[PDB]
Amino acid sequence: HVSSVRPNIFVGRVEGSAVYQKWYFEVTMPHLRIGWANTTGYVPYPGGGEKWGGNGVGDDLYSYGYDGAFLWSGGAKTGVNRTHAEEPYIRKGDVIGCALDLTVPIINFMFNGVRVTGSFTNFNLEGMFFPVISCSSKLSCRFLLGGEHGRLRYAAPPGYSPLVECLLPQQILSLEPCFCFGN
Ligand code: NA
Repeated sequence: HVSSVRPNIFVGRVEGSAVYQKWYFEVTMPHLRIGWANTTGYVPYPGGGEKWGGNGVGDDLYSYGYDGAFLWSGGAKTGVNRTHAEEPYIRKGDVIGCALDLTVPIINFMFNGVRVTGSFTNFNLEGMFFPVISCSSKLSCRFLLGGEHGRLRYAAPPGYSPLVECLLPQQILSLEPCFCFGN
């Protein structure tokens, strides 16, 4: 009953770049986790090609999730302060903010425009990061990427870009050296 979705959006670290290294998106509306997954979590598949090594965001070593009450990575959960005392920790109308600063690196979360006290730091930067929701049946959640792809309810943090700006052109020489493809 638990599925994961991502848009076809991948961001990655450019050594020493001061532009488009910080990304923000929101999610709005049983299991529900939101965050970022890194493509290092993909593993070889017998026939050939690769499959995702985990079930949902936060269950493998290379994804980083938040369910309203806990931070998740590598299948471990870390309690944070919460807006609802009991499950469901994320309710209809609530809006989850999710932020990735590749220069630190650090991943932060927000609940209804309030910063979550808890973050992911010092994580692997090889490969690329994509936004992800892991949801059970009977839940319908939407990525808010900015622009006409889902209006953000909150201002992106200072220095951060909505993911819809992945559609803007950048010069190739300014996008290297990068770590998106595995050293
Ligand atoms: Na890249």
